[PDB]
Amino acid sequence: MQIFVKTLTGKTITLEVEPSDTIENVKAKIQDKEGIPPDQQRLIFAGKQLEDGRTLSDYNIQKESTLHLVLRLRGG
Amino acid sequence: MQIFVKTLTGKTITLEVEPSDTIENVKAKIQDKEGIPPDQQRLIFAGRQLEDGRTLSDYNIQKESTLHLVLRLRGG
Amino acid sequence: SNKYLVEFRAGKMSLKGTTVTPDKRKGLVYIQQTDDSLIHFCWKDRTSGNVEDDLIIFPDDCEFKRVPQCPSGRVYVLKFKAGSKRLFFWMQEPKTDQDEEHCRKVNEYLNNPP
Repeated sequence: MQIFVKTLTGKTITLEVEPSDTIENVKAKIQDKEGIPPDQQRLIFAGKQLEDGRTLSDYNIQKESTLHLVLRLRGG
Repeated sequence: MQIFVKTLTGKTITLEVEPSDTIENVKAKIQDKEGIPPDQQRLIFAGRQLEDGRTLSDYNIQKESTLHLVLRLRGG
Repeated sequence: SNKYLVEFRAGKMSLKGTTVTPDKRKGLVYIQQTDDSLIHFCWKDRTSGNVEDDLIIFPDDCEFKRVPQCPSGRVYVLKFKAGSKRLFFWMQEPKTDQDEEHCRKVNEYLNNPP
């Protein structure tokens, strides 16, 4: 399923995932495609911070959902 | 004026609007052209969620701007 | 200083079926920062003291705003900018004079915390 990850700089990245994927895996896909280290990623959906060991299904994230990515230690 | 609405599935829809239009109106134009119910639409511009009773001019949305459409009906 | 960052009297609403229904109970909306530094947007039933809603909110997750077309002029929505999620509230402060200041404070403490 396709999901969208919106970053604070107005860039949105599209990812292909399965609800069974863990949050840790999602973070690894984002590192692979945009180069951001997983330790700097904070993922937010429906006002909850997503935890690494849970799966997307745990949070009821359905196709075409948008997660927000905040980076630990933001410049400016 | 033409504006672009980018959805999470990589489809972009073009709309013809006036700055004086309300957000409610914009949502109705999107329903009319793509069939998405207004209650499922979340419109984002310059990191703000757009509110129904405001106009595009309220947000300083100028010609050829791109708004992001997130659906996510229910709320996790 | 105190416990709550922001508090004010307000009722909540709930979705029953497809219908947004005001809950008649006297309530308190408040924002509290817990010792893990997280910010909680809460609604408490004043009669029972039970906290029925407790949402952890991060900066830019949501916006609190007046719902203009309600003739009361006292309905507000906590709108999650990502997703369709909305929580409706209705001010129960006896005077309307501070409604807009309460709303302003909600936004400040959710979107610009210390």
